Amino acid sequence: KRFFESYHEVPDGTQCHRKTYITTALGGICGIIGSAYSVSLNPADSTLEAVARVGRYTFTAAAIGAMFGLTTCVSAQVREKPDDPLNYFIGGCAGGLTLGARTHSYGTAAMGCVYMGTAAALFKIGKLEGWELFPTPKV
Amino acid sequence: MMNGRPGHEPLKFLPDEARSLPPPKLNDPRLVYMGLLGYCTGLMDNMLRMRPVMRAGLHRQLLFVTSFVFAGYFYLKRQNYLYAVKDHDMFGYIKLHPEDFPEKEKKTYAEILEPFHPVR
Amino acid sequence: PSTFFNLTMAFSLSLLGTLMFRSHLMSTLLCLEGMVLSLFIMTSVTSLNSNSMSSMPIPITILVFAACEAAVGLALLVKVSNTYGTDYVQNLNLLQ
Amino acid sequence: MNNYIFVLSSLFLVGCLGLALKPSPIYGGLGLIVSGFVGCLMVLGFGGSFLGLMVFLIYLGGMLVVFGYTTAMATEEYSNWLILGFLVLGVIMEVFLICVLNYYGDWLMYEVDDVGVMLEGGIGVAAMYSCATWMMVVAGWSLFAGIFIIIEITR
Amino acid sequence: MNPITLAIIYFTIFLGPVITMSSTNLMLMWVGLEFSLLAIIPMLINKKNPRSTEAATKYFVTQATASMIILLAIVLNYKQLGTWMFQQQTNGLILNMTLMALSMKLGLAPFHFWLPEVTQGIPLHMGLILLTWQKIAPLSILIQIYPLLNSTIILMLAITSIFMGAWGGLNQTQMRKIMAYSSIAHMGWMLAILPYNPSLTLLNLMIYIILTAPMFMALMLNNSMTINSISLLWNKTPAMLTMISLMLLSLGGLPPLTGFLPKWIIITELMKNNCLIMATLMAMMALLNLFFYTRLIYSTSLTMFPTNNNSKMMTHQTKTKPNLMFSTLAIMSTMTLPLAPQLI
Amino acid sequence: PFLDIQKKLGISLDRHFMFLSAEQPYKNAARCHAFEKEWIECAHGIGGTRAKKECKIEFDDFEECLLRYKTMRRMHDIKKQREKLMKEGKYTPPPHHSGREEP
Amino acid sequence: YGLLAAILGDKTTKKLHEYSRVITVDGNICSGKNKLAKEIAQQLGMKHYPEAGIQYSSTTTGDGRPLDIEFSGSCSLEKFYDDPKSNDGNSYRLQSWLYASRLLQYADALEHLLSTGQGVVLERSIYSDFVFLEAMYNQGYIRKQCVDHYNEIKRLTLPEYLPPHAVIYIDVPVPEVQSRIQKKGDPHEMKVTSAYLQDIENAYKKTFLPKMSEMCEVLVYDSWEAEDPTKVVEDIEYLKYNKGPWLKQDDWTFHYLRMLVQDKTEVLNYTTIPVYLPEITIGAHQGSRIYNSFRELPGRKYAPGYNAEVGDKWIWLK
Amino acid sequence: LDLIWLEKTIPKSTSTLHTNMTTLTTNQKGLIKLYFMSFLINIILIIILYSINL
Ligand SMILES: Nc1ncnc2c1ncn2[C@@H]1O[C@H](COP(=O)(O)OP(=O)(O)O)[C@@H](O)[C@H]1O
Repeated sequence: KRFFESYHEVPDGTQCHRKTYITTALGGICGIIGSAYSVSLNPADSTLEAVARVGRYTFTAAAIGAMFGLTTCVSAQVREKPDDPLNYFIGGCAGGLTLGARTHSYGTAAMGCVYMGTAAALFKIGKLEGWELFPTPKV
Repeated sequence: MMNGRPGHEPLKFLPDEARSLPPPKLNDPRLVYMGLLGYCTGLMDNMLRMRPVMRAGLHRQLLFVTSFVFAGYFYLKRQNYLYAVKDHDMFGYIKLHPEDFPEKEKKTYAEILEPFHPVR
Repeated sequence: PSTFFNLTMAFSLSLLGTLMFRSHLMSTLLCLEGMVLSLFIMTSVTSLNSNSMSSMPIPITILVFAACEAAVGLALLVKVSNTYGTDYVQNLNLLQ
Repeated sequence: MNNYIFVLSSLFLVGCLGLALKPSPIYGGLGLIVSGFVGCLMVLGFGGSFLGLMVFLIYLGGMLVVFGYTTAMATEEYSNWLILGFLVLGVIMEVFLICVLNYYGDWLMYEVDDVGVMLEGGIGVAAMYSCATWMMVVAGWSLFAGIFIIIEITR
Repeated sequence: MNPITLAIIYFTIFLGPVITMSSTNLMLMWVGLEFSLLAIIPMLINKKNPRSTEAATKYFVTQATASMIILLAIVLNYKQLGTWMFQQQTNGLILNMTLMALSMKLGLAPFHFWLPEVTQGIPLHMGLILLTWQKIAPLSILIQIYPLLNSTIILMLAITSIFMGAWGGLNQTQMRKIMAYSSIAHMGWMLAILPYNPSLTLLNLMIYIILTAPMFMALMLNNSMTINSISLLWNKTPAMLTMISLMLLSLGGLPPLTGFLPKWIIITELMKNNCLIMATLMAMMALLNLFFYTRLIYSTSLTMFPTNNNSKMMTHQTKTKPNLMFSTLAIMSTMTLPLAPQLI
Repeated sequence: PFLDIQKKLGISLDRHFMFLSAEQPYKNAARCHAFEKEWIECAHGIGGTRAKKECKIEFDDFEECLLRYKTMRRMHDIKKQREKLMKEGKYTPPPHHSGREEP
Repeated sequence: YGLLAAILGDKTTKKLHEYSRVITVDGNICSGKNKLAKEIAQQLGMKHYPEAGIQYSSTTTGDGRPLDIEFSGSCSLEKFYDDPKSNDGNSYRLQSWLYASRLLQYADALEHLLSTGQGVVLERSIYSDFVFLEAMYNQGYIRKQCVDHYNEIKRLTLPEYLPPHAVIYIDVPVPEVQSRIQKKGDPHEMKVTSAYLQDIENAYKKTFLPKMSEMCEVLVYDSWEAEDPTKVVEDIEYLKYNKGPWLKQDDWTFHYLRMLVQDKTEVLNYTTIPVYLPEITIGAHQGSRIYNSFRELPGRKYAPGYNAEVGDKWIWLK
Repeated sequence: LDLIWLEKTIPKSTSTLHTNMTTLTTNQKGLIKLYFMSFLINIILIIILYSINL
């Protein structure tokens, strides 16, 4: 776990390699989990068919992970701005686009771009403003 | 929260300590609301059971307006206590642990420079 | 000691079982019971090496409640192979 | 043989493994019987007698007996071999895991009152009748209700 | 049911939650849970229709394995602390088990699959008990142990439930299942504030009970398990159309009605505790719940669906009345908001 | 607990037997009875939030009477290294390990 | 009547006697069953229920004065005959209302049987209604789905009620009935295509009679046996009420059945199921008007006992 | 821009987005095995959520 966290430690826009790798893993992990629920429920017809679906979901998710990581990191270096939430939006923007492609739908890319990017941007803001998620009870 | 307080009455409704608090005036708007809340329950019942809405169960209407209200005085009497305990508890702590709640002294405006953002 | 980790994993292996049906309701009702045995054994074991005699009542209360629990479970099972001629779970898919 | 305890635990684990594989309901019942036997053994190993007996006269007794009865009625159709194979697969994996800590009966009967006269299993559970008198009332109500639940659910 | 049996069962279904609540020895809390499991199964199969046996056999297996997991937590604690009850020291995994298990009996979040299906095959009446007098027991166990449970998991199960409940409800047209789905959702809010202010869980429950109990006795007054069935309410009994309208919008959070308070104070408490991330997302999809509530509103009240001639016949005959509880629980529920300060 | 119908009614059907140091049948004290007392008369009047830091000496000890793991550890080490000393023929059990003794 | 009453006595078990049975007499459009019924009734004091009518429910409820046609579902047997295969489908609406009417009649009959203990002769019953629909579908009168909708209502409601103890039956060949029609002259009843009468009896003969034979006592009578209530009555008193589902009706089982018939709103709960076949549909605008108008009739605007128009008093304390 | 583009983007899209979710989330076999394993997955993830955030 010390791993994933690393993504945040080094300043954004720097060491994109590690960023993309980490982002790709998270997506892939989600892919596995997502495929699992998708196979446990709404099962397949043959073991192979399901192994394929696991692969499909895993790769698609890994891809959205990569492009998000790559776009955000690169957008940063190029723009010479490491804390501009927009960076992430461009990244989320891209991530959605990959999802759209893997689903072969321009429309999905639309919703995907806006919704996904917005979400990622909010993550950046969240980190920038020190928003706390799942907080301990401090009343 | 307020449970676990010293002296807590394990299953009592309103500990006698609540005697010290003023009793709720019977016409307290709230108890009067409960009354109206009640009359309406009564009227509603008549309606759902298809009876003349207002001219029926004039005995029930009374049971309702008088059950809800009865409940109120004795509930409000308590909720009032609970809130009163909350201060007793809150104010006390502010003192017993004074340093944590220190009386700060603000400066007058003459000294405070507040930023001016020109609308223009 | 380790004795406890075997029993605990026995309960998890029995856990993995009840949560993965294999077309036999009876078998499940039988796996479910494998847990109760593992719980009964573990409760009895620690109570015995803690010399906590005040608690031995529990090891048995666990079994008494578990037995009836199973009685109910089997009556449902008999009810099912009276309505569908089998205990097979697939049949239980009307509530979709 | 200090390993005696570990040996038993392993057997128990293996038996539950079989039940886990969900063999024929009858095979499952048989497996549990073996495990229950192992179980009473372990409990007795610690020193508890009455306790060990119970599982025997309750599980090795009717608990599986009715199951058995039951299965005869609702289980008609007999890969068990494959299941047996996976069982061996699990056994070695189980063994492998213990061998993992291998590279990396010492303390039982942790404490005992060498001289004692009224200590023994069952005495504590005998206190269901005195100073624990709420366990057995609730258990009795459980049985007295269970009668009714089963009679209607069968009805 | 031989009235004697009816008594024994009903007593158990009622001794079941009460033992849980009263006792402190967890064991005695477990058997309280066990008795509830045994008592509910007979009533569930009263019609003994093929759907029913399916319902009970699912409810029972889901309930039984969760019961066994709760017992394992108590058995493990007994070794990590001689006590038969969770303490500050309790291993975190020990408590998390209890959360998952108890969240299965209550049916929250990723374990929300059994409830909608058992709510679909049981009568409307036993539906209420299965939804509201069987949630009191497990919640009691959680509320008692709140200081110790994890804020992260609860929140995840909370948010998930809200979403699953909402999304599930949108598609459903069977009423029993619309309610099952709502209960999953409300149950979610309740478990969200448990780690922070248990006292509010007990409000978000009562209000749910004072809202759902009138709503179901409404569904059964005409015994309509279909929206199409509840839509012809205007012909079968016109008066309940007004309150059915407000109670359902009250079940969702719309501001004038009593239903806003639980969501409002839960949001106030979560923001007081700084979860302005979590609280925001919950409130937003909470708005999805009202959409399916209002879609039903449309069919039952705001628009009059066509009815059947044979209905004129049912009008003729005197309609067996709705119990008084409906009224007292419809009004105290649709409009108590002016009295919120005391409620909390 | 959630509804204390027990304290109110004064009955004690569920409290008398929640910890090891509670009355044992025939007055036969259970194991560890020396610590749990010391760890609950300490945490009495002090709530949990403060029964978890300052009354940590008594739980760290009671966590060792029962689990008795540090002992296991120490002893296990003694065993392993003794094996190494025997390995170097440095040590072998004396008649102390095996000899006659008082009643 | 409720568990409370049942718990303390009030058991149908203590109120049943040999003469206490559900006996229906079914025949063609004119089997003289009306006559046989009254007599059998007179014989054992059986409450003789009249055949179910369009306004039987209105006579059942409140004042009992006949309702306006549109208030009673706008059904005409008269129009049934003069306009078969009508565009508006009055014939199916007539049949569906008839099934609801006998459902009310059968339930009222069962309530009298379990409370009083007296038996009941109900002439035609829900059990013997299908023959009209079978003949109507065999003819152009009703279309296939229409049939399915009636069958669905029948399957949903009829099983709950216990079967007729015995089902006295008359038979008079189609020629006979047509001729019998001519004697009581009515333009509408007169124009009933024989084949349709052929289809009605055929169903009893083939479907209804053997169906119930296994379930209840079946006494078929030739016209000659008929018109001799004494003989038929004698035979009923002769048959042994053994075979049938009635054997298992213990007191604790009857209680629930009683509480059903005791609630008319439930008896026909499934008669109003929201299946939208076009003939059955009220329609919201027409249905709302008919309701505002049926609900405004004196004594109907409020529950029985509370409407002052008809002279109810004490409303302010009820 | 009125009608189609400003109705397809904000009002209609949000209409479409969620309906898909319910359809995918609510298309369930109804079989117990499937549902249950999902319980398995959950236990696994929660076990981890605790593990990694130990
Ligand atoms: N399903 C039905 N459809 C049309 N008419 C019916 C139906 N059931 C009963 N009837 C009417 O009932 C009448 C019975 O004939 P009637 O001579 O009045 O009594 P009985 O049948 O005892 O001789 C018939 O004229 C017939 O029109």
